[PDB]
Amino acid sequence: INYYKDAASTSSAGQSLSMDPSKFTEPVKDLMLKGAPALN
Amino acid sequence: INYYKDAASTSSAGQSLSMDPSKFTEPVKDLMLKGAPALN
Amino acid sequence: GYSDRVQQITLGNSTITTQEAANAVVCYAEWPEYLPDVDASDVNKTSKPDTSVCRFYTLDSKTWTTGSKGWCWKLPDALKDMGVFGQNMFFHSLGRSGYTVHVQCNATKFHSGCLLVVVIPEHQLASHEGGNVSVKYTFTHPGERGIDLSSANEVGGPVKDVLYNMNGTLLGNLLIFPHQFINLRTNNTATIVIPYINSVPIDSMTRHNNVSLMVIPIAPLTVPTGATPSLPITVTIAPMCTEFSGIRSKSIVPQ
Amino acid sequence: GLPTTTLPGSGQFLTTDDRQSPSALPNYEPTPRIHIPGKVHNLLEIIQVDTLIPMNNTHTKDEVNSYLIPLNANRQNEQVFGTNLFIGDGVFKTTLLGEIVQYYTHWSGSLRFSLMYTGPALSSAKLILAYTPPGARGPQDRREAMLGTHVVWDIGLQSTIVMTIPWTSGVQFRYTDPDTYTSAGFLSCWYQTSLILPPETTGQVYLLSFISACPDFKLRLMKDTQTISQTVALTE
Amino acid sequence: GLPTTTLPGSGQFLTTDDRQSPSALPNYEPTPRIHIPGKVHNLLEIIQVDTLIPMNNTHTKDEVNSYLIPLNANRQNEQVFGTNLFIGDGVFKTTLLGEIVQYYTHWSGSLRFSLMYTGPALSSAKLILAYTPPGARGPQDRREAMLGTHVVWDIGLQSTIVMTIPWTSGVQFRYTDPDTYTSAGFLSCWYQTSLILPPETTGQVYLLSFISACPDFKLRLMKDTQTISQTVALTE
Amino acid sequence: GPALSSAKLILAYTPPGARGPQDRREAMLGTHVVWDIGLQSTIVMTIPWTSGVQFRYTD
Amino acid sequence: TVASISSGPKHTQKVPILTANETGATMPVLPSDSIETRTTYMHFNGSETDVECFLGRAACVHVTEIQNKDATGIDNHREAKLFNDWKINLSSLVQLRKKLELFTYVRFDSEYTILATASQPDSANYSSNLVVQAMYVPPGAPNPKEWDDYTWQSASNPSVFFKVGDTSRFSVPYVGLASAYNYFYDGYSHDDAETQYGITVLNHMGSMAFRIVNEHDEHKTLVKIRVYHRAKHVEAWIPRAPRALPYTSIGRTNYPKNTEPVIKKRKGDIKSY
Repeated sequence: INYYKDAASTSSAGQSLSMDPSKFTEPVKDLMLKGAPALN
Repeated sequence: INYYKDAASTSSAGQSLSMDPSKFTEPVKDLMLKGAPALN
Repeated sequence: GYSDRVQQITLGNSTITTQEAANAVVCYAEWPEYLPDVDASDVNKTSKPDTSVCRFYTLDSKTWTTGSKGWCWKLPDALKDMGVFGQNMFFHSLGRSGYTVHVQCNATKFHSGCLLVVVIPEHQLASHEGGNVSVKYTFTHPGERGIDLSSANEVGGPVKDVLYNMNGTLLGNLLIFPHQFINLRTNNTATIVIPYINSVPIDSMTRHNNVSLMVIPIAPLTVPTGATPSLPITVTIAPMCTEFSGIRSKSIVPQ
Repeated sequence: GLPTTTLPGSGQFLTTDDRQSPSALPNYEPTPRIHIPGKVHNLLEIIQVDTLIPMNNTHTKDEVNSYLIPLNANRQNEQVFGTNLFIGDGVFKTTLLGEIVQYYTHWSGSLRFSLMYTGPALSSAKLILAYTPPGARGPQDRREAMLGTHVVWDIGLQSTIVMTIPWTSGVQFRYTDPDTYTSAGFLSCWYQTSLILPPETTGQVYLLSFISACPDFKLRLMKDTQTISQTVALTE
Repeated sequence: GLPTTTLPGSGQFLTTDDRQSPSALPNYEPTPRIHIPGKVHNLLEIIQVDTLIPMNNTHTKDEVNSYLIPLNANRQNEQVFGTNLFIGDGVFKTTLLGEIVQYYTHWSGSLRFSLMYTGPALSSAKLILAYTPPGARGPQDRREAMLGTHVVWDIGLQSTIVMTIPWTSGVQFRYTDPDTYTSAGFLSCWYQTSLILPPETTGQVYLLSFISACPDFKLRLMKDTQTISQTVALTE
Repeated sequence: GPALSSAKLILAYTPPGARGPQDRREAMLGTHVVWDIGLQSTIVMTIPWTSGVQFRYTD
Repeated sequence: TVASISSGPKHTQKVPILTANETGATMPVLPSDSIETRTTYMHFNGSETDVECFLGRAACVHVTEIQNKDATGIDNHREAKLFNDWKINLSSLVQLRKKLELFTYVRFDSEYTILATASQPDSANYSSNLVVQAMYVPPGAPNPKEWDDYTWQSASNPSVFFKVGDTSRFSVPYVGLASAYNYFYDGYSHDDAETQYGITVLNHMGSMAFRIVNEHDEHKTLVKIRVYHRAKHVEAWIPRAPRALPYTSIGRTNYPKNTEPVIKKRKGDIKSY
């Protein structure tokens, strides 16, 4: 129950439960498959 | 939920969301169209 | 017979071929794109010179020697004088751009050495004076020359200490930024595609640089016996999806 | 008895909170409303009405004359007036727009700047108004001025010209109190050809100038105005 | 009036509680969000990116050189480097992994340790990396080392080798601050055959080493880092 | 050159109207190809037809 | 969810553990690519590492102090700590600062808690009960000059009145001018040759002025204000390397000269355990 009118006044947000490290761990242009050779 | 009986005791009103500047910006008797000459 | 290894990038009226690549990085897995209306604020129609600004400019070459500490360029600064890209830059109030960065360094199968090529969004430098000394404008706008981390402290300039990234963080952790290594034994180029990254939809190109490109020797250069002890490093950079807006009189900037 | 726990902030008085209160006058019946023309709902409604700018600020005590921008016959190439666009300060500051902007911290939007000509009907003139977006200096000559937002105004039967300063900005809000990073440009005006008076006529002619906000406009984060203060409470 | 009772804890301020509060700025409209590449949602997303380990810690002032593990040509049977696995201390401590682990009290999971070789292309080498699970001493010779988790690495075209320290543990969580009961083992590396340089070449070659966490990893019970402190408030 | 050597050259085409470039900076602003010497021995640069008039004289 | 699958002996032409780090990727290698594993489940979600959780607890961001005393003959209230302002910041006390600067741009609503306690260091008959007034003064508002100016009327400026010993709590929406806040900014406010670098006006979260509403009693009373800040509704972009050296200034990246080696030197060899 929100007792207040504005959105800033609500409690903390709830877990992204998004999670996708590939923008950080695999930003390569041509896709690399694990097990296939790195450099062909 | 109002806890009180009288109307003065309720919280602030809620946004007019009315908004019509023409009583102030265009109080002319004969309607002016933008693009048409001001004085004919 | 496609290898990760050979590549061709054609952009505008200029083409680059590498026969010894190590894939390419696209920052944060996003490719440069123009500014959508839903994200727009300034009401001005923007100018998109296209092929006259989105081509490859090769900056002047550096020389890696056994004593090198590393070099640093800022964008869009490094290009402030390249062809029509630069003119547009000084003439509009606002502009926006992504880039393809291609760093080149070839040697032979007897050399060793490994450079880190990294792009740091919003690289705010530190004053070597400490306290709250600022880093004057000119010092953070070296132009095509870039900053040479093995040059001496100057007054009003930034600190040039490599184990600290010019800001109080350790060299070792720069790997959290989009980056690629050039290991003479593997690699001969590094290519990074940079999407436009800012907290505003379009900004000024002269009062704010939005990425520093940094090339840092990490495993020292080691040449074969009686080889000349140095290799040149060349940086070629191409603006991509550039847009300029708010045209007028032509900025005058310090120094 | 239902168990409760009180949180941090209990008992505080926040002048901006909005809650219910007991009425001191239980059951009282207010006077009926009758109809009155003129109801205002938003301050955004009123900042679109234009008001005069004391552009000619060069006097030494407030006078009707600082509303008049003078024009000289037969000058060529020269500059009529110049001002920066810090709407919360300087010429703008006493105008209704300036005066309301000062109740808020941030503004964004387009401005409408118009000039009404008052010279004899048998005279003629062509002026150029130029808006210079942030990043360059106030223009120093028309050549410089004409390369940015501009309108050649031809003085005619239609007495006023409405120039718009379109919102040109990286950051989507600017500060109303003058700030650099957040600065908006300059506005200048020059003779395009020149004012020409008919025979039997002489002297200076004046332009009146107005400012109002486009429907584009946004103002946010209310605060207190530097435009009013006091040293002791007033009495009757 | 509804009857209530207040419980123990009323009026306390717990920095970790999450409740509603009145907004000081009623009705204010925040700037629109635009798109920015790079959004982070979990610290677990970032500790999977590998960063360099200053393994060569033997210097006396921080230098680029403590990231370089040297290799000697023609040595046989010998040991390249050794370290315990207290990820919250020692070599690991300044790495991004080490640096984040320090914001939490407990960790569990597999680690990924990789070595990238930088020697001339015409050289060759075979190294063995060994993980020694808790309970035995740091191995003293390869024979001892090779009886635990190990990978023979053959230096080739493929420049890096990724060793995983699989989670070997009785207790399902370990402390990030070094603790005995909770200790994780040792990591050592030895020549399997030996580094061989081509003609016309000489000296030391170096390995770079990285550390990142497997998708396996768990961190819990947040706390304050020993990695930052201060004696007076900073000012502008 | 020997197979164990390496090199990177830039070839530049300068369309009519400017002088023969005097340094690479000047050269690199017109049609150009960075050539990386590798296994693939030849590089093919095209001088695309850049012209106002649709024919030129051979003399 | 499985944390590890079961995997047995391997003798392949498909080697997942050989990679080329020069590419910039961190290949997702697992225990089961290089040893024989058994199935195990995660039993865990990664809840407490969510950025909302990481930045979502109250941190002390500021300690100031004001006193209640006779202002008679004080020529400079501000200077007597008769009242005091604070331009809001999150980079003056380093604990929260290092946490935020793990990111480049950050967007969130703030919840402030203000604790005020009183001290009576010299002989008093009693402890008085003082009410503090905290006014939020956005840039462009008149600033208080005396401890009882017209400014304190605060007719348009949000202000909270609470008692010393108590706590005040309210929450302010994200007041940034841009889409997020840049705790880093490699720019200037304009192309000036001497303008300040790095510190910008799009990290301004307002400013706050404190005073005691009470007139003076016979003794003097020291009131010390502690402001706590909790981020709620957090959004963070572009991770960066953590801060290694100590901080010297609000808003610049500068570190102190002749600082000490931040990497612990081995007591022994590279070979040491």
